[PDB]
Amino acid sequence: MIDVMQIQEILPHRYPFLLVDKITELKVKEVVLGYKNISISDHVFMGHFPGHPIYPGVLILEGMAQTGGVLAFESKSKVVYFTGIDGAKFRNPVRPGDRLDYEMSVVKNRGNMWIFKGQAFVDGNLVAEAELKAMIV
Amino acid sequence: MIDVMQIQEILPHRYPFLLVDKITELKVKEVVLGYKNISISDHVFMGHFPGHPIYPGVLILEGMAQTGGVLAFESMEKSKVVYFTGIDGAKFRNPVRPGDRLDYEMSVVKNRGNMWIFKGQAFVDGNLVAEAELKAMIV
Amino acid sequence: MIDVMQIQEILPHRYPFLLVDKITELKVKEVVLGYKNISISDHVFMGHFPGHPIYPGVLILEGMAQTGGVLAFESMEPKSKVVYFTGIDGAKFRNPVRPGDRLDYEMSVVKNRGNMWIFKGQAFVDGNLVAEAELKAMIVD
Amino acid sequence: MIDVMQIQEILPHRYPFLLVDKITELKVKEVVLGYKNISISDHVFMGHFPGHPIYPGVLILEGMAQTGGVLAFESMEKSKVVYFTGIDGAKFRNPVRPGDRLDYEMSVVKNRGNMWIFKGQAFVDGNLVAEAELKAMIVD
Amino acid sequence: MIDVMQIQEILPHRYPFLLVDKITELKVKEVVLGYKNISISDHVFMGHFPGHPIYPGVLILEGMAQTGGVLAFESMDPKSKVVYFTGIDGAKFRNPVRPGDRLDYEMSVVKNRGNMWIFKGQAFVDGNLVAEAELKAMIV
Amino acid sequence: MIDVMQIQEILPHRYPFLLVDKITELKVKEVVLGYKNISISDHVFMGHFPGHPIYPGVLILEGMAQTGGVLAFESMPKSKVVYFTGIDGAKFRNPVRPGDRLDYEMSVVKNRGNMWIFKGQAFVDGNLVAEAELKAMIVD
Repeated sequence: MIDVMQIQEILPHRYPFLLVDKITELKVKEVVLGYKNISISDHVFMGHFPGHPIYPGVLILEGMAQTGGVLAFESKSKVVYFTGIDGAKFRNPVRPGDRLDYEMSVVKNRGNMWIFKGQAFVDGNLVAEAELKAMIV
Repeated sequence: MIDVMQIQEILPHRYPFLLVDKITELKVKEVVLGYKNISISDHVFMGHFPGHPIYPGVLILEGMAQTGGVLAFESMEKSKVVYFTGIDGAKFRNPVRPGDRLDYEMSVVKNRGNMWIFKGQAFVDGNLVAEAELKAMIV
Repeated sequence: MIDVMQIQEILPHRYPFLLVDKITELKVKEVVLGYKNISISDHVFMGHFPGHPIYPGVLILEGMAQTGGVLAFESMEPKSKVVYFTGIDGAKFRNPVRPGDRLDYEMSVVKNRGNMWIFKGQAFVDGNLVAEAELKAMIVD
Repeated sequence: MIDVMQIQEILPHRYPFLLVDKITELKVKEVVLGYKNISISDHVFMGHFPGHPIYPGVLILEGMAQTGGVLAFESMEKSKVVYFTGIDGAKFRNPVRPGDRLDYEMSVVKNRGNMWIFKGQAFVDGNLVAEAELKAMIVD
Repeated sequence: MIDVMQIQEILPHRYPFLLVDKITELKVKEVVLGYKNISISDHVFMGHFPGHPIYPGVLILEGMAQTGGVLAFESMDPKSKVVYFTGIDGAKFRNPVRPGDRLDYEMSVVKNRGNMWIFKGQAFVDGNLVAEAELKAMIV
Repeated sequence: MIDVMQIQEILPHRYPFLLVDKITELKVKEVVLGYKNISISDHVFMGHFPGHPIYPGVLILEGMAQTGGVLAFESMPKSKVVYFTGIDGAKFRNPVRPGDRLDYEMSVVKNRGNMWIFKGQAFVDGNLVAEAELKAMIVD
């Protein structure tokens, strides 16, 4: 498991595009679990619907991708490029107050290429899912 | 189970100074429970310590205050204002960090006409992180 | 066709998550062309790589999506319906998009069935494909 | 008698949570005077009241605290941290508005090894706007 | 004698491009005095020189312009029109403006002809000229 | 020819006050061409007119100035600063709006030791939208 300053020692992403607050579980070459707290203190809600705050779907995918990034990196001067997303589905809205849980499993690993099954939850409710393809450089 | 759209119907506070994400429990004239999610997506961490994100204690107080605002407002048999004129015995126990759910508890210790006194506490996973008594008014 | 103030009349999106600056072409029920100007004035580059500004791929998807929104809202038989994108498929990122780039969106309708829309989307910079995806949307009241 | 950059040369606080613009007077182990310019160019007013800009009281406290931080750090003779662990008898008098120069005054009432107790006051044109007793720790 | 809330009843400008905090004096068709508080709370310092906060000269010109806007709007007998600044001449920048400074604007009418206004503008800190320019405007 | 991280090695300006995205042509001691992409992603539109995004004229001047900065820095062999002390005959023609590419053009009309005079013009699809004469000096 891994806190945000540690994440930041691994991923190059910084505010305002760092979308993982904490990694709770990490099994090398296998699976990673982490989350992002969602709050109206978040600048996105200013414009992702005045009077109706909804966490943008595409940012959930980015959060998944970033969590997968750390899993990749743990399995460190080089880069993790996500070149593909497939079968992405959004289920329910994510709102201020939700803890957005990310789950990322390795489906395939071949030299420098990684394929993940990713899912996002809020209170055990699936909200998003997708298969992400990554490359390392 | 009272969300931000509805909190903003009650408080005039807006982003970037709305410090309550949800109110979970509200017993009129008595107690209010609510919380804020703490995330690195919060601009305060940009400056409240590069390479060392810590939620500023003073904002915990303000969140407490805002929660108490809601209780105050939702307890008048509309348009008045809730002015917090005092804070006492404020104590900061442990750091609040990105990833924490910051839980507020505000109980009314005294109420007389338009004056309210609150016992306030903030928690993360059942761990006291802040406390204070808050004095409020009405217009 | 449509400038930013007009898009804002159709789309509910506002800054900081309005990712279309202009719609240049719009043929109802068929195809929409629009773009976003990419500049270091953009807050994303603060954190999407200090000393290495790269436009986040996921945001290119959302710009495609917002363009397609406009097309949909212009494409049935009133207003306040909402257009929810429920799926994205075969999304591919080709080349980095950088400050200075005009990011060109193209969205064509591949299927339309009552309240369901399916788009082929592509984004370009000087005629170079940078991203593509199939977007599924549901338009509901 | 010090300016913003020198201040950053001392506190680790940065924008958008650096609430002191300038320190006007500094007597070691004794008292510190500094101020913050208040302007609608400040992000806080966007949300601390659409159509009614009021500088949040708690930010006045933090500005006092930061000023006291400098005084604490200046009584050295490097790298330690200044933790404010308590605030008491904090009272807010008048609203602080865009256009105000917010004057901080911080005196040491007690000093005990690594613990400091300050009387803090904030002014706008010589009008008391806030006050409190601030308790500070100071560790490696 | 006019503050921010009132300023905004007149100017359409909003944060983060509202560069007047207060108007201290206004004599119709003649002169306007107002100012902006400069503080590191201001986002411009983030990038107008990390480790060296300098208030951009062009923003001083804009603040002058905005203050003249108020004077123009106030001196007029319809109601809602717009004040378009079409020109700036002999603009000179003298001294740096830094966090902590009160930036004083002064705008005098040198010419007025129907819907055209020409202003002599000056900006000060502590009575030191920091910028000046002649600004031409048109009401629409 | 000069990309945005090249600009930043040269200019000290950073976001949110770096107003050049690219330099397309640079002839030493003669002329520089570069541009800025204008988008509603830009925070200025938040406040430079709710419901009516218009790129502030004074910021066009600053973009011109920054572009001329690079030219100057590229045309003499160390580190020093480029201070713009004057702007003259500045004229604003048409509004600049989200979606426009804002084209800068800076020619040297005079050069004497440490002093530069530029003729500057800004274009959007070949239409002049602003122009001015910029005076600059180079210091420690």
